[PDB]
Amino acid sequence: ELRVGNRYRLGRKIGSGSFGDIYLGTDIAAGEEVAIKLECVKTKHPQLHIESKIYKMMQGGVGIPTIRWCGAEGDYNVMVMELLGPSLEDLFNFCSRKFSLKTVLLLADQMISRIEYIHSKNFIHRDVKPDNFLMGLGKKGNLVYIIDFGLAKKYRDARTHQHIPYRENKNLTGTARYASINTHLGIEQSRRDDLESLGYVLMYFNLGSLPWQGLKAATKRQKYERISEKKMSTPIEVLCKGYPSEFATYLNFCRSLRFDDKPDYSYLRQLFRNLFHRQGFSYDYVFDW
Amino acid sequence: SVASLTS
Repeated sequence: ELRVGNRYRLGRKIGSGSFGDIYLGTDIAAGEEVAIKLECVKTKHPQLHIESKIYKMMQGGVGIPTIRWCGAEGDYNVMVMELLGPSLEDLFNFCSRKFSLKTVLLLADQMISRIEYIHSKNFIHRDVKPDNFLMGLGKKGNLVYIIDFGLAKKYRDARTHQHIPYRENKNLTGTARYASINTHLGIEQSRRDDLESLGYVLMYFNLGSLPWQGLKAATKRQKYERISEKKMSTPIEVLCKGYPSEFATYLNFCRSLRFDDKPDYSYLRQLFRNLFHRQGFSYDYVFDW
Repeated sequence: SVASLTS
């Protein structure tokens, strides 16, 4: 039978992205189901082995998947990962694209902390979106994990903490729907952009869609133009209309950070923690699903 | 609009 790493039987394809396809796998040693990421060794610029190095640097952190195997086999670079549960996009769709305020805030607390942890390891993620957060399995079903480090990169030197330099004239990196305003302006990404994207993810959960989503265009180059224009023409206060002011406060805070500024991860958590209490919610791990 | 884009 076909087994990557001589050990993981290949199952059905479960996803595809710019940096490889994802398949179900089964560890013949334990029967443990796993996720197998494959990248063609002929790829323009190989990326999976670098992604694997990032995962290894983050191991042990709360909500970081464990990497089981990395190697080259046949026409593929291989990365075998612990299998997690459904993504937040999967669960959002399962829940008919409605999340309660309580679920949004339960998620927001952990997602801010996941992003802070990555930053604490000197990296920015650069692709914050609902598909890239997965709940844990079984007992760990209460824990939000972050995945997909294919666009991640160091933003400061590990020893000196010298921040990467500012620059403009960059092409869009990440996803158009969730990218920060400064990313659309061609500015180098930094810590603030991961958190701004999260702010759009949270308002997406509240609304079911974002106002720049589903725009009619022609080229994908002009697709980005219509998205950038709508995102810039929609004030944060209009975006967040009908929802607690904390969501606009969060987004305004992120937009006001300077390029190399350390975000106040505690302030942002307390905004939505204070709201959680005002609402009368308890942190009892009861999500909409 | 949801594709992962690189630099």
